[PDB]
Amino acid sequence: SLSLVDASWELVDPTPDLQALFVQFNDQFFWGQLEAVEVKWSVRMTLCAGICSYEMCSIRLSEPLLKLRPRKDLVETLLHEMIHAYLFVTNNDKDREGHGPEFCKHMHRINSLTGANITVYHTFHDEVDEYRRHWWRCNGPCQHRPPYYGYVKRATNREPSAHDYWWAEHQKTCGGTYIKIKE
Ligand SMILES: [Zn+2]
Ligand SMILES: [Zn+2]
Repeated sequence: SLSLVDASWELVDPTPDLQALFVQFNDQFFWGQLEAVEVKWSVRMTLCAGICSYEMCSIRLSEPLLKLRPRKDLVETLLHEMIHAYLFVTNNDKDREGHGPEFCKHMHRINSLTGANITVYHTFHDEVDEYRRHWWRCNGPCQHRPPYYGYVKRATNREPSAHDYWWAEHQKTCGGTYIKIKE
């Protein structure tokens, strides 16, 4: 009934309709509460498959990473990001960890309803991600700025600094602090 899993789940969708999926999912899984959330494709984002940004809440999905993947990857990424958005909109985003019990409650619930496999972790380009595993996010306004949306992801444990050639502009236009979120 709310089941998402059929033969096509495993297959690429030539013509995904992101706005339609968002409207469907808001209705079917989030009690209509994500009406004011903006979801868009990003054509240059490659650092992440999906992100959120918070003022109003915005979701972006990577066209380069998702357009030719099976439709389960678009859907599971979108639902993952919508759970973050829901915790934001409902002022329930106070868990210490990125994906704490509150995230995981919705993940389990929607997986149960749909047969899907939303996860706390990413399920594609395993080797790229495995090595490029040190992640920071700026807690400043560049979070809304494409194509990085505040993220830095490195294969070594070296935090952003003045010896990055992109630093001066960042400090001048944004000025936020990079917070380490993954190792
Ligand atoms: Zn997440
Ligand atoms: Zn910044």
